[PDB]
Amino acid sequence: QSNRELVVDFLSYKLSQKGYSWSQMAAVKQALREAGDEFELRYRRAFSDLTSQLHITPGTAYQSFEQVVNELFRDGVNWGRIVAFFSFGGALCVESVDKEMQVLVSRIAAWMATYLNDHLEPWIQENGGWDTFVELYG
Amino acid sequence: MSQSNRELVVDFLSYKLSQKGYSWSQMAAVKQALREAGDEFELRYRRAFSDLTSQLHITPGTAYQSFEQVVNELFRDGVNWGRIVAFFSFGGALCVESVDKEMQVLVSRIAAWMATYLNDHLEPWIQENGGWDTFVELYG
Ligand SMILES: CN(C)CC[C@H](CSc1ccccc1)Nc1ccc(S(=O)(=O)NC(=O)c2ccc(N3CCN(Cc4cccc(-c5ccccc5)c4)CC3)cc2)cc1[N+](=O)[O-]
Ligand SMILES: CN(C)CC[C@H](CSc1ccccc1)Nc1ccc(S(=O)(=O)NC(=O)c2ccc(N3CCN(Cc4cccc(-c5ccccc5)c4)CC3)cc2)cc1[N+](=O)[O-]
Ligand SMILES: [Cl-]
Repeated sequence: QSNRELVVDFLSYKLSQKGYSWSQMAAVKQALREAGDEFELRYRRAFSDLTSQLHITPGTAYQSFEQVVNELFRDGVNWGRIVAFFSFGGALCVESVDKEMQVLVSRIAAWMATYLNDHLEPWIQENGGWDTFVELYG
Repeated sequence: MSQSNRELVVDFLSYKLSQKGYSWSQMAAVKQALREAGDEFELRYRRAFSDLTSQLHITPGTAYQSFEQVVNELFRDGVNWGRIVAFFSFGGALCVESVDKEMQVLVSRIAAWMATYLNDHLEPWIQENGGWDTFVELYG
């Protein structure tokens, strides 16, 4: 419940500041958050290109999110392209709130979970899983 | 495994929104305001915080009664948001000390002590002072 989630969240944070972690799941979350910030800093110019090639409206269809993201994996999966996929989704959500349509955020989140579980999870499983991501780029 | 992936999506998106001054949900907004409050506390009161972190010696045997005895001291004169933040900072420093000393099992014990102390001793004041929602208003 509420108080428990607050405790876990705060402790995960304080631990992460010293390079430690609350749980394997927290370690994955924190590593992904961190890889995203670093991706966005290292590829700032390119980040812009990817995010200005999709305007989200309440009209845009999933199949169209899918074909943009497909362009990103035009070279097949690696961990960095997966991080880029998360950053792309994140930038979509931010633009949606900028444009006063935070109601789109939950749809984008569903789209991301769909793409992840359909296309990407089978690769992730084959490549050591998220725990392996943490070992490499955590 | 897709529940995991879903959780990951939400976590990442909550993070990116928070960086632009937005929030995934109210609970996410409290989470961020409390993290940031703890950072600012530890910065503004670093000397008292630092001394406290050099004075930490816990063992796998330490009991919840002892922890409750220590934070009772923090709250002797009353509860306020500030001391609640200090309580969280305290817990975090305990966990970091436990891991420093390779006592991983103490980490989940401490979490439960904190939740127990919050639910039992702090929740009434929190509810009577406007809920975490009011914390976010004041210090978010
Ligand atoms: C701990 N710290 C100090 C170090 C962390 C370290 C660096 S921080 C980072 C994070 C993510 C990616 C890259 C770097 N971490 C890291 C390092 C390496 C890998 S990795 O080796 O696995 N990957 C890459 O190095 C890599 C992956 C993707 C990259 N971009 C950059 C450009 N962007 C443009 C783009 C947009 C749209 C379409 C196309 C397109 C269309 C059609 C055809 C082709 C392309 C192209 C596409 C994706 C660029 C590099 C993965 C990770 N990591 O996961 O953390
Ligand atoms: C948004 N931004 C830009 C500004 C946010 C602003 C400042 S940032 C902050 C955060 C927390 C506390 C104080 C300041 N925010 C804020 C401001 C005011 C309040 S307030 O008016 O309500 N309160 C206090 O001002 C206040 C409360 C308690 C204070 N001290 C300092 C003395 N110190 C002794 C100590 C130190 C360390 C550990 C223990 C300890 C721990 C466990 C066991 C035994 C001992 C004991 C603990 C208690 C000191 C000040 C609460 C909050 N706020 O919630 O954010
Ligand atoms: Cl103690």
